Amino acid sequence: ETLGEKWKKKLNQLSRKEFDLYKKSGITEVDRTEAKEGLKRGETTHHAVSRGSAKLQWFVERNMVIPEGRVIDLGCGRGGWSYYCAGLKKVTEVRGYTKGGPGHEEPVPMSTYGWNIVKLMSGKDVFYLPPEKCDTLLCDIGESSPSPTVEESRTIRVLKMVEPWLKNNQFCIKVLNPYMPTVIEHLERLQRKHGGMLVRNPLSRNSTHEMYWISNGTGNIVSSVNMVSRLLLNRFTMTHRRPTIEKDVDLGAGTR
Ligand SMILES: C[S@@+](CC[C@H](N)C(=O)[O-])C[C@H]1O[C@@H](n2cnc3c(N)ncnc32)[C@H](O)[C@@H]1O
Ligand SMILES: O=C(O)c1ccc2c(c1)CCO2
Ligand code: NA
Repeated sequence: ETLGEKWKKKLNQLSRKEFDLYKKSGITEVDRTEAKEGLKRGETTHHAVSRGSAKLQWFVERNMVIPEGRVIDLGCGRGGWSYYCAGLKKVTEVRGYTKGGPGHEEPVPMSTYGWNIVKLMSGKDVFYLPPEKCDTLLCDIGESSPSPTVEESRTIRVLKMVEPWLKNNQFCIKVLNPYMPTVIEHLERLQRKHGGMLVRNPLSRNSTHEMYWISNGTGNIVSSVNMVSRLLLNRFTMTHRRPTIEKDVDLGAGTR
């Protein structure tokens, strides 16, 4: 049994009270107060529509993925990754696809900087989408489940779906459950072919073992995964730590 499986078993034993205290213990998070107030009022400038804009910004500002040209955003949801990319100097077009409907977030129309180069299409299940040419491939799909075998299936399906979209382009892909041995086998094969590295984002919650496969980096995937399992396991043992609060992103206004 992997360390990740030990973490998942312990996570599943927590009461709701224990789970709520654990899920943000020692994590980093942006203060969404201003954005949530503005969005409730229907404000369309400055605000990021979700925590995802800051989450992708964390990788971009570290050069782990450098969006450029035509960006595809799979599983765009409200559009946080797409609206953030729309303001980036090298980006020329953003196309987001998301399922929408019951149980799924719908794109939020916004007027943040570069809105005019964004097209968010809902009602689209990416598992039936044929691949398109793009310079940047983003994917943030992977629904958590108390079952790690359900998560394993979900993760392998995303990895198989994204591959034909990868053609010597920039990429950032969520890996929901990176610790199951079958997933590690696929990730090692994918890294041999397309390069990149698996990275844990400090803005992820402790309630998920997600890591992101980014294009600009190198390293040992197994080492990186076990490092996260040990980190998350130890966070159960530690006294509660309020999250490290950071300022949310201002996505401005205007067209380009
Ligand atoms: C983690 S959220 C993405 C958040 C987004 N990156 C942001 O910044 O707002 C993942 C999204 O994937 C969508 N999704 C899940 N399965 C999907 C599928 N089969 N096809 C398309 N979208 C899907 C979900 O509805 C959800 O909105
Ligand atoms: O959970 C952590 O992020 C963490 C990092 C370093 C460290 C600890 C926790 C306890 C002693 O050293
Ligand atoms: Na929803």
